[PDB]
Amino acid sequence: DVQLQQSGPDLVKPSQSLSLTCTVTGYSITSGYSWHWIRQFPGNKLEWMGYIHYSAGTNYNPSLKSRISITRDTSKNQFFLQLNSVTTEDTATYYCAREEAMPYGNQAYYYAMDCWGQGTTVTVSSAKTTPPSVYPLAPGSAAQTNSMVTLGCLVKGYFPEPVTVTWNSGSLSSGVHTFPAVLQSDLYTLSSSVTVPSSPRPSETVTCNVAHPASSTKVDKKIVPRDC
Amino acid sequence: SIGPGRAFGGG
Amino acid sequence: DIVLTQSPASLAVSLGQRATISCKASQGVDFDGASFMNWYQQKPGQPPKLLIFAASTLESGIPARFSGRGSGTDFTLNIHPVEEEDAATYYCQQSHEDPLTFGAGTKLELKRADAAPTVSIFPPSSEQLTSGGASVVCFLNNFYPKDINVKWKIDGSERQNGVLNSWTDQDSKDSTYSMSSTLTLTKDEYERHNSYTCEATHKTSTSPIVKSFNR
Repeated sequence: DVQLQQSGPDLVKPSQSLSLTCTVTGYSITSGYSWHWIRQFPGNKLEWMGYIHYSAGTNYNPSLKSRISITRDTSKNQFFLQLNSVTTEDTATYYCAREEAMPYGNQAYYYAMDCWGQGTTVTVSSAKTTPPSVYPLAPGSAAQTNSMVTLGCLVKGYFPEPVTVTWNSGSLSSGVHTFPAVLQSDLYTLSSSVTVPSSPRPSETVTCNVAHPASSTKVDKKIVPRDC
Repeated sequence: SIGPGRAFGGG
Repeated sequence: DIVLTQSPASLAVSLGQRATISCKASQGVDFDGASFMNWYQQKPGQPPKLLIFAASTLESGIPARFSGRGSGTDFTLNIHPVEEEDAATYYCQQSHEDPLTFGAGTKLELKRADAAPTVSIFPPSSEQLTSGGASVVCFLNNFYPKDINVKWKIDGSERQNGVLNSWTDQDSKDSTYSMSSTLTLTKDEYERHNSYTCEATHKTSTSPIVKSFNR
């Protein structure tokens, strides 16, 4: 079936160009009506950027004006987005979507953007890429109680976003809380919590998997008991 | 059947 | 440009209840007896999903508890009965003309019974300490409503220097909220005090909820 996928830089320095690629799988770019580029600013506010018609013709949002350019490559089945003279107010999540004929009513049609990509985060900043420091959060108490027990991971001092944190490779899915990152001095700090039965830990092992693709960092911290 | 304001139509 | 104005920005509804979000275009979006108004739903960490197009037509795979009506400039989306997996943001989008414009969106937060937090406090890792820093963190998980007040106290005195609080969206499971508060001090500043208290104030308790530890 049909699938759209964005790719491109996580970080771009101001005044530079931004090039994004949307790879379409299981459908031909010549088979659709139009192919869009839409972006979402932090705050969830959406802004449509432009599109390329199956006839290769285009239309762009006037606000973007002369900075945007959308092209394609029929042989590789990809359509591109180029944005010139970027600034910090261009930091957002970009999505490429397909507009297609939706057969509705008594044998008629209506065009809607029905299939979107996962989206790719793009941060425009001077700031240098920085790897995160992961710290285990073991309970300071002598486990003296019962019921459940809460453990956590502190991931700090990294740039840019995002960071992928998971537990026991994905085994631990329930009772997991990943708190949104919060910027402070060009550096992010985030934390994930996991509440598990007193039975498993420390008998069984709990591990938090942090992955920061921008720095290509992959770290595993085993939450081990505190003491001396 | 596309909107009146759309730069490109469908047929 | 056609400005789509959605009301309200957010609304709380109990499951079973009826939720109705409105969307208003600054100009009529009709043509050949067809309203060029669509609706998308977006859950956190995901792309907008199409729900209804042409004002009232549902997409494939979308349950009939979703309805949409209107014409001209006024349109509304209706959910009944509101299920647990409906918590998300809903945007209306007009295809009447180019440029295509969206609405600001409406956050649908689910209503449930009050729930007190499960507070957990954590001293800094010895691993972080060697690097000369110290982050004492405090988790406040699974509470309802999201209204909560977090205060830190070093040796009885308040402390706001160095604190960073973060909030998770509503959980699509139990419909609760969670929050982490991190106090970051230098290795030295940390060693210059004893009692570290993470004190919370929630609608579910007359007195403050408190977790603490001493060095």
